[PDB]
Amino acid sequence: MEALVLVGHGSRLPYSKELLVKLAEKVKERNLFPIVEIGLMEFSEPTIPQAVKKAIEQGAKRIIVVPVFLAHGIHTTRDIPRLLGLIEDEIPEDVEIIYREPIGADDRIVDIIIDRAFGR
Amino acid sequence: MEALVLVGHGSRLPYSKELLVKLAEKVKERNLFPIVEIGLMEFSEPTIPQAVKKAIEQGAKRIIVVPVFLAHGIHTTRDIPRLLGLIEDEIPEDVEIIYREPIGADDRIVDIIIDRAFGR
Ligand code: NI
Ligand code: NI
Repeated sequence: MEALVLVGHGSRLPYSKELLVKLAEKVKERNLFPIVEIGLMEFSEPTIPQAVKKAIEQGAKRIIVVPVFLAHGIHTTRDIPRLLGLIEDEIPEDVEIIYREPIGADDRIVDIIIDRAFGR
Repeated sequence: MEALVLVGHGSRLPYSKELLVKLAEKVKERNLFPIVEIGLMEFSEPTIPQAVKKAIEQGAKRIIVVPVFLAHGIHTTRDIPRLLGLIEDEIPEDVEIIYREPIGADDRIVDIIIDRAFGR
């Protein structure tokens, strides 16, 4: 009855969708969620509305939307909550959208940065 | 002799620079680097050229540039390597720039995503 929907920026290059895809597969490997979908905000399919619809059609009533972004910006504060109809201007009927928080300045990010700095 | 320069997208909102700042402070807390600076690609100061110059002025000869981005895109593949003069068409002379890789689909990111999914 819960779905994880991972949402990404999307690009004209393919690396953004590749990332969402690898992440979704990695969370699928962890067996924690009934349903797991990805959506991209601009330029790529699936789109965020499509991903949400797909999760409802598989029978989820609680949709957990996690924005896979480092920081808040225009997309996480306006565009995405719009697309999800959480803010005025698709149609869910009797499900609840749970819009989570971006990655932010997590200690794990600093771990990744130090590794990356040393080429690991 | 080595500097870490963390580079971010930058935004018209403040959250992007806030993130770089928190990250830089967190890597400062770990005492691993002689010198640590941040740069933002668009809309914010310091800029990437400024951050690089600032690191040279403090006496670094090896500048480690880490792009704090989830995925490769136009900025990490063209704009940033341009700004750093790694790519034809930004005044080092006897120092070397070491341009690292973005975060990518790291297992740590999946940890953060699951936490974020549960509102932690
Ligand atoms: Ni954008
Ligand atoms: Ni951009």
